[PDB]
Amino acid sequence: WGNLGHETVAYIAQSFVASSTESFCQNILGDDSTSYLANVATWADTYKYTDAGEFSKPYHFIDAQDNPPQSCGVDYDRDCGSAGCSISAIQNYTNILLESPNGSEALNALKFVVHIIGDIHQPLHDENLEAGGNGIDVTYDGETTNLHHIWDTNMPEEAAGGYSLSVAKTYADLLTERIKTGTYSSKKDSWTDGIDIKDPVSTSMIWAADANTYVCSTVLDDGLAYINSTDLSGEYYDKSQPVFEELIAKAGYRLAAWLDLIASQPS
Ligand SMILES: Nc1ncnc2c1ncn2[C@H]1C[C@H](O)[C@@H](COP(O)(O)=S)O1
Ligand SMILES: *[C@@H]1O[C@H](CO)[C@@H](O)[C@H](O)[C@H]1NC(C)=O
Ligand SMILES: *[C@@H]1O[C@H](CO)[C@@H](O)[C@H](O)[C@H]1NC(C)=O
Ligand SMILES: [Zn+2]
Ligand SMILES: [Zn+2]
Ligand SMILES: [Zn+2]
Repeated sequence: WGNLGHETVAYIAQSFVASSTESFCQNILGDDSTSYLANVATWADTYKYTDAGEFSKPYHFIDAQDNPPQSCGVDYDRDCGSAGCSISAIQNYTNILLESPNGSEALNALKFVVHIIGDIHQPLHDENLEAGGNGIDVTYDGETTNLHHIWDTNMPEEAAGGYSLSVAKTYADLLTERIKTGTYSSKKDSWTDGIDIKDPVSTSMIWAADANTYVCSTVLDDGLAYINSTDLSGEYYDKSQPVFEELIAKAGYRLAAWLDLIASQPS
């Protein structure tokens, strides 16, 4: 996601974590504000364009070597790659927080976890094709951009009605209410199925596999001829909106569950 998506995911997680988890995170971050997770949710997307953080560029993705929209699937060993991926990063940074939450690596580990659980839910962060669709130029609202960019940024900002932190917060609140009482309120009971703090790879692969299915069902189900030739801010946006909204909701809810587990400090 772009910044709005990440911040929204983070605010959703803040609505579901336990008070002790809240303290656990605020103390690591040095941030006692009511935006403590949202404030650090975009940090990894800066870090990756620094000399020191450049190594972490691949940690945003797992490049599923599938064939959408006919066939989707993601596999850890096939797809992660030798430079690491979202899944291997979740394992590493989770384990740092399990082993040494008060150590000097914990701050960045937590910033990564908040960010990367977000990214695992963006279907095109879970797809190899044309660099996650970055290579697929498209028209959106009369302007040239690319398919990746509209999923990260244009469509979520359009749905949220902007891009400020306060807009992310409002959006998060809308989605959080959908989880508590609204359209996701039955489904969500099964959103943490399979979660296992002792098996971060399996846990995050469930999430990524779930998200990757939408590459076939929604992102590319119209086919590339349609995608390459049609302004995607019309019916394509309309079809995409319920999907990215549910995925952002899943990401926030799962992020909260995972933070609760981390803060519980299992031996
Ligand atoms: N799934 C992906 N696999 C590989 N590279 C990707 C993927 N998604 C996007 N990219 C590339 C496109 C850009 O060069 C770069 C940064 O894209 P972002 O910052 O919009 S996430 O990563
Ligand atoms: C995190 O990853 C690094 C680099 O691969 C590795 O050396 C280290 O053992 C890992 N740390 C944890 C806590 O798993
Ligand atoms: C759509 O455009 C991409 C390049 O962005 C190209 O790889 C693909 O073949 C095109 N497909 C069609 C059907 O036009
Ligand atoms: Zn992102
Ligand atoms: Zn992206
Ligand atoms: Zn990212």
